[PDB]
Amino acid sequence: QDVVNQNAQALNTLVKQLSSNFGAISSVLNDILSRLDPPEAEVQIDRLIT
Amino acid sequence: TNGVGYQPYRVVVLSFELLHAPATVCGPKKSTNLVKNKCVNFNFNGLTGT
Repeated sequence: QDVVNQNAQALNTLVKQLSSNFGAISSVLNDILSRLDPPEAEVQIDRLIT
Repeated sequence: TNGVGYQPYRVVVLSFELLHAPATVCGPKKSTNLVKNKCVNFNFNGLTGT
């Protein structure tokens, strides 16, 4: 049961990570794409990617 | 008589928050018929996604 639980936990952490801003003004790519244009979005995109 | 920098400016500001609930303040994007069971783009009240 240990190993199964461990993998479950790891994957859950991994996926949950997605919903964090990391200092970007959002947590959704398509969002920033909608409300922002390249010369100013690229920085938020970079933050998120890192 | 003073400079333009010393002339009064009629100034405004548009504060508006984002992404809580389906609002009632947004643009003239024209709705269209719904269709199901085909993975397609969408935009519901602002919420995008595929």
